[PDB]
Amino acid sequence: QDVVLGLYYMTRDCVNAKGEGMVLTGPKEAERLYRSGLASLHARVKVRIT
Amino acid sequence: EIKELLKLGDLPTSGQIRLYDGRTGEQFERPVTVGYMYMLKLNHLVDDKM
Amino acid sequence: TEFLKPRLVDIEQVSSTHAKVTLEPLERGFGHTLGNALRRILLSSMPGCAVTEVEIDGVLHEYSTKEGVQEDILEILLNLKGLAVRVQGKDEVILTLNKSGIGPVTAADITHDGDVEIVKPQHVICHLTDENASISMRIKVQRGRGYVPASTRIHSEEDERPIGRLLVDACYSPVERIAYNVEAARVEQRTDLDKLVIEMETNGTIDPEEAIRRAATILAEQLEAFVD
Amino acid sequence: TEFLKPRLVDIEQVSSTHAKVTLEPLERGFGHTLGNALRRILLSSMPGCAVTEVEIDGVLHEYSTKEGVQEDILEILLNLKGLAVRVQGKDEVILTLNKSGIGPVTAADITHDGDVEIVKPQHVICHLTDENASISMRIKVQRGRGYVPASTRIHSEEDERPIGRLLVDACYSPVERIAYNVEAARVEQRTDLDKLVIEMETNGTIDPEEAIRRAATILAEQLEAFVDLR
Amino acid sequence: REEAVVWDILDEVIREHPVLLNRAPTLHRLGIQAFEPVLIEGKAIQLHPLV
Amino acid sequence: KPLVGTGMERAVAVDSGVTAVAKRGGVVQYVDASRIVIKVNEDEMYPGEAGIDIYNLTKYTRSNQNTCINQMPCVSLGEPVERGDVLADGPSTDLGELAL
Amino acid sequence: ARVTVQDAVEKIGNRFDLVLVAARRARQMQVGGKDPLVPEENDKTTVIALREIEEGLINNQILDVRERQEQQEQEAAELQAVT
Amino acid sequence: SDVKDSSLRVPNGVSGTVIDVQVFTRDGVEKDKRA
RNA sequence: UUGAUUUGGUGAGAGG
Repeated sequence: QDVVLGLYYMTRDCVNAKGEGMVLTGPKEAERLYRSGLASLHARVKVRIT
Repeated sequence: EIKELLKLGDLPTSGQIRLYDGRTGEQFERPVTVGYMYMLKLNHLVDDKM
Repeated sequence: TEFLKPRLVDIEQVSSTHAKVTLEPLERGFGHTLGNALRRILLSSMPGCAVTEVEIDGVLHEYSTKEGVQEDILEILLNLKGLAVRVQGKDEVILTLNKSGIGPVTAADITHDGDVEIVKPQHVICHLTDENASISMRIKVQRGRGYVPASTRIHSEEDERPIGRLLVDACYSPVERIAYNVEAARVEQRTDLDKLVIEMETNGTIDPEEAIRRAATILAEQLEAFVD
Repeated sequence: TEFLKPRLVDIEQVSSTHAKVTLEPLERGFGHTLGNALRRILLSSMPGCAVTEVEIDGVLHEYSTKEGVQEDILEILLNLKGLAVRVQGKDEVILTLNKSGIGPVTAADITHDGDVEIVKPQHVICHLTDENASISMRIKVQRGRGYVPASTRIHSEEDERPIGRLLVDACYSPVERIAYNVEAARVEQRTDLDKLVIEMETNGTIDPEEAIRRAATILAEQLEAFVDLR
Repeated sequence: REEAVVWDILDEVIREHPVLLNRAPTLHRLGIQAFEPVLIEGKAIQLHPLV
Repeated sequence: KPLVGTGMERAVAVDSGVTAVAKRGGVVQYVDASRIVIKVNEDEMYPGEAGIDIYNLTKYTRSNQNTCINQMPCVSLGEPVERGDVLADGPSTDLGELAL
Repeated sequence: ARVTVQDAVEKIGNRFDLVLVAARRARQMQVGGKDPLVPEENDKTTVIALREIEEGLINNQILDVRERQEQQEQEAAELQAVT
Repeated sequence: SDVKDSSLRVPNGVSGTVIDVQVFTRDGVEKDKRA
């Protein structure tokens, strides 16, 4: 119950947030942009995943 | 009347205050509900069951 | 009124760019203090240098396309951002790379001065389809601290740069990921203590313990004023 | 490395207990780091003196009652657990409270020694109603940190004490509430600097610049394990 | 008496020794599962949430 | 004292005999270490049997569920009380209300 | 250390015979006389047994071969000590 | 030797303070001369 | 060879 709420709030999206439509060189700096305070947890973004 | 009484006190009308985290010092997104609930201690104590 | 000093018990060196500093034991609710302080300093305050601006011929903005390459210029921007360079003496060095022929272009192909060097020469830049394709980019390297992205970079700039200059996110701080846990250790009477497990993965140009020691002495010299 | 160093520039006392303090200048991003670290340390690990053993004459256990008073003995032990004492030289002192006559027993009636200072002269303890009633308690004030309770201090105590000494729980920490704010600093040539406005709320016994100095020394000596060894 | 040396003995008898946790109305076989103990300051069984 | 109550706390805390509801109104003498002593106003006071009411407080004792039933005086010395008013707060009561 | 026994179940494919083979081995290490075929990380005889199973050097056939070898060693010891 | 220990003790796990001792014992309980 | 009694059974109430 708690963990599906944490995931459903995490992997979602909104039509404008901090860092809308910026491009990221990996998931590591995705978490680094979430922690430093430069993007939001749900902000649509092109990443490069492997 | 709950909203009007929350306006007599200087509290926010929604009943919800933004709360920071004691661990990380940074704000919880999406403001949370804080209030006073009258909580009771029932007589099912754990060092009568262990 | 005496506090528990720890011993650094483990550096499980997984790779040359990986570490796990198991650390025990601390006072109750001190692992989160040390871990969060080091994490915020290592994310947004640690000094270092990387690529900020690049001028490429054949392009006019970030959504054009040069010939002879499989990848596009967003991919060359991203693979440029992934490059880890170190500058010793100066702090604003412009570099230029030229490549022609059938084959990929790597980091060792660049023209370097005496003050700069590449920590990963086999890090790929792009690939080239045509032997007649002659790629050219003027790679500028500043030096700052932490992280500044191209979005607020283009919001903060106002001077009209010449057409062909490309902005990239400036990964100044050399760490890529730091994330810890706090576990629970035991001194023989009190079970309330807690053990730190700091994980760290960086790029080249540094050794994770050197980054940890740098952040720790940054915070100690920051707090050096009003102590006894 | 273009960093700076902060100083305690202005220390305003809003009252004797609730008192703010500035910090200036902090670097960019450091404000929430130092504020949260000083919050965690200043709430967990400060030294303050508190009541530990209460010795009333003619009272065996704490669940009895006494002649001539209002509050019962558990009420007296709670009102003594709230006490705020500030010793200077020793680390373990014994006070004395003796009073007869109809009227309330303030904290200002304790026959103080020279190096103890009771900073709440309106702290009520008892309500003596009979004029032939008396009360003579002998308090014991240790000094430590954190929270050490009666159950753990039931066998921990080594010095074999005699029977008849009521054990009061020890709330040692004199900091009760602390909030920090990261404003925008007014620097005449820099705009990317900030100030830290720590708003303490003490027990009245601790001096705020001394508390901040001790918390800073605690943080520096904890980080020396990172600095020196690896 | 519970002296200071039997807790190291206890952490050396626990280590790789599973226990059967069992909720009182066991209906199917997933209501008896074996765990490894981790010692708790407390008086309550801490049980992993997914389980 | 429940901040959000229904107002039926008063009737339950009085009507269950765990609080020492005053039988005859008046003032107070308040020896109280042992018993509340209430001087009675003259209108509620009988002609013979001059009379002042001495309430017994039941201190720390065993309930049927091993909890502690205990009464504490909630009136001071020299303070007017009326008939039907409460004097000693029982277990789980706060000034005549019901504080579970 | 040990979390799952899945490789040991792979190499003795019955999942009910794993318990019997590792119990025979852990009784050879507990009472037992014998010393393990694997480095021990302060694991108990259960985890050392299953950890021997996972790397494919103890099964039912190896234990019966070793017990025939010990029976032949006791036979040769009895014959060479008496005669 | 054949003597034993039925002496009512405190149950396992509980603490506390003896708040009251009642004794309407077999007309004779007095130990020394306390009765 | 160094020590002891509820389970038994009923009724009532409670927890998950």
